[PDB]
Amino acid sequence: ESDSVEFNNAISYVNKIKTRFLDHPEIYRSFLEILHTYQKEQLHTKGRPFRGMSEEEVFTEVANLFRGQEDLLSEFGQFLPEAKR
Repeated sequence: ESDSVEFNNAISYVNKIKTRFLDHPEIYRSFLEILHTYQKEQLHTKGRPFRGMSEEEVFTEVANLFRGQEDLLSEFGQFLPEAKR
């Protein structure tokens, strides 16, 4: 992974977010907190052994984060476990 093509899809997604919410730094960060929280769910080392945040409720805040940016909400399906789709 010198050239991370899959990562570039992720980066384009993120860079676009950066720009699209360039005037609104909080939204960028609100999303980051979801993905950060999402990671604490995916790992077994977490606050409490429980299945916290399910993908659909994850997507809920993410869709809510970028309400109006359907592109981002659609590319998120590629950033997510594509194997499910």
